[PDB]
Amino acid sequence: MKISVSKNDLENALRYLQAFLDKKDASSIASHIHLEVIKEKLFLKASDSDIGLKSYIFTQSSDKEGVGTINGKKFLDIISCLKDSNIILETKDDSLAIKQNKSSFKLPMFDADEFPEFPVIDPKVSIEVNAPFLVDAFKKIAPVIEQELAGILMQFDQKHQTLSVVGTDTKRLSYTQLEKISIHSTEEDISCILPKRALLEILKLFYENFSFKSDGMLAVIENEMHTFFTKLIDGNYPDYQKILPKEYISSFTLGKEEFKESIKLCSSLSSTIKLTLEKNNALFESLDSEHSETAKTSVEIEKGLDIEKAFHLGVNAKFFLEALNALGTTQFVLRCNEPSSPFLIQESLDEKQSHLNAKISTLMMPITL
Amino acid sequence: MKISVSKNDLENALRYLQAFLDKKDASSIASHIHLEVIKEKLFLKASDSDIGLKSYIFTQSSDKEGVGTINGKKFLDIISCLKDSNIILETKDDSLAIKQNKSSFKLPMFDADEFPEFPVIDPKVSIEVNAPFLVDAFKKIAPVIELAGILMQFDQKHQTLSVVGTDTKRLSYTQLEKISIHSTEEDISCILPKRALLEILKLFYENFSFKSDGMLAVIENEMHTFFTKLIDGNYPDYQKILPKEYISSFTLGKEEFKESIKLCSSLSSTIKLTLEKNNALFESLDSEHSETAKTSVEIEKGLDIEKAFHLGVNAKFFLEALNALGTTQFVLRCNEPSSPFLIQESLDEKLNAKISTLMMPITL
Ligand SMILES: O=C1Nc2ccc(Cl)cc2C1=O
Repeated sequence: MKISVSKNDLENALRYLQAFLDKKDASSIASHIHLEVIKEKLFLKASDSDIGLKSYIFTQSSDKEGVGTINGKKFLDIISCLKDSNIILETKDDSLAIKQNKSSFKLPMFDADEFPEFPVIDPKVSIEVNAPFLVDAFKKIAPVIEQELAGILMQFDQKHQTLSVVGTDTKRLSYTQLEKISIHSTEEDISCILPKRALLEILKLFYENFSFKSDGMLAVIENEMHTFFTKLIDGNYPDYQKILPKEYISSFTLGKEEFKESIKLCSSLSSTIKLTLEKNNALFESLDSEHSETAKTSVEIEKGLDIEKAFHLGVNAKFFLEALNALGTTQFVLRCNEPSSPFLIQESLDEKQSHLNAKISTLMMPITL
Repeated sequence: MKISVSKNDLENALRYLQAFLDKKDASSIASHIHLEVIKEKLFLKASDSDIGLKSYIFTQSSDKEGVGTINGKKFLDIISCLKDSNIILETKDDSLAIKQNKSSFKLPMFDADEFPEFPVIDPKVSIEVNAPFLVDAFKKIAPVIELAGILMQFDQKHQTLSVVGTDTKRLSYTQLEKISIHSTEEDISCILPKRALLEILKLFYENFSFKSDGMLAVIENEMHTFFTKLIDGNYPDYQKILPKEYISSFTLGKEEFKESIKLCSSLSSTIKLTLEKNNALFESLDSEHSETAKTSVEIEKGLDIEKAFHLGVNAKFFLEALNALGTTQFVLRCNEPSSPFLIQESLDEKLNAKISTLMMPITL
């Protein structure tokens, strides 16, 4: 192998690969990046049986094609320290030479045959995502997922052209339903579970104009510059639809940002808050605070709510905050039944259709008293 | 007690006090700040045997004077979540109420009598510092740190304050001149602990005073008084270590040298410098088998060398010695490759401090 490349492109490509390397054992091939020059491109790839990324960059020149490997951290450490000029990369037997002008590096390669093979799939399901809504869905739901519940659910119904995205731990549950989606599939209904680990990586890599394919065991995401894959978590996600209350007794439209501030404020002294809703006021009190410690605040509700009898509700503070951080609206709807039954946080006008973005609703279990 | 205060002012004061609290045990007074309203001021104080800080802010209203205590962390957590509005602080039993419009809080106070008294000194030495040179010296020497502190040695005769830090493999020092030292002995030496040095960097820039009996340092500006205990006796004479003369002295590019070193130190802790008439060459030294990093830069202004001077140097030490300099060039003063060498500013013989560093080389 012998080529010259741009430093900015090489660097950028290297930063994204870092997260796919087991960097601690530098004597394992799991710490190395796989290189290959075909035609006027350098392909860079880091992977294991479980997750992977393949990228490419273009060459200024390409005297000689071939394969190689290199420690990912070192290679990035060296490249990030260089000037903004061409880097000559060039194999010397079992070593990779890097060169830029007066600077000269040699690094040992491993056997490129040991590098795990980058899988190809026969998709059962495939979509083209040409807007931010899916990654918007991932980003807003991720916080509820603890690393089958250890992942995000993507549920495809071809019949109805809907993709459902759902996360949960024991205590809360966020979902969204992306309607009007061009689902190409070999069944009418199929469910993939992406690990949290992969979810996070997807957020760093993709936004819109990518394809998502799966064969029911691996997912492969792809755009012009990248191909990423992950193993799926085998199993059955619980039926989320079963858990949702059928109807809600009460439905309150409230100030997102006033509620965040008042919650953050009480939660300075507690993990849980007592919410009191009245006609024209909301009251927040610290709940599980120590003997002798107390926080209280309130906000005016100018457009009166429909109650006579004042509604009280114990909530976990962080959950409630995170449910409000998943909404794009200035106001939110709180839907409840009994103070000890689950309640729901969702956007103002959540039934309305959105082009660019996902609308996440969160169902939460309250705290007693 | 009972008062109102500006939120920003209070927040600011609480932030500086955080470092003087043991926060892990909320049930100990060490997690608390001492409060006191006298006149139109609120005094806040966090201290122990070892170190302490006392601050004040002005009150917007006063009403009842007295004293109190409060958990510092919880106080800062509460305050930083309020509007910019004025805040009422009012005792109420053995509890402090905090109030801002619709928001109100209560926190338990402890007995203000268990709080250690803030010490006063009969000063053996004292100086007024109306320029940033001292803190500049402190920031520059801190990275290299009896020898667990920074030395301040006052020579009343010569009107000089020497600041010295070392870890046995390198030594950094400055001698600050033309300093109006007031003391009652001839040559006094205070050793400040690292913890104290760090806190000082956060509090003081210029227009403060520094005073010490031979046991505590107290430092004081318009908003604050800080103290720390000194480290007890016998800082080695750094002057004993300095070479008398140096064989070679080379003026060299600081930034070219940093880059070339960072770059080589990607594969090792140590580097082989080679100097020639018109080039400097850098090579990773203790890199693992078959890893290699070389680079070089041109020296347009020829160095006085017949044949190549080789010197093994510790990459991070050499970097921090260059980071401690304020000039675009630096001077490297050398004897034999096996004996210590000196890094200092170009035009070091002369607002700021100029720190020189002496380092032990690496063999082969
Ligand atoms: O997120 C949730 N997980 C649950 C499991 C059982 C019941 Cl009854 C409610 C919930 C939630 O809100």
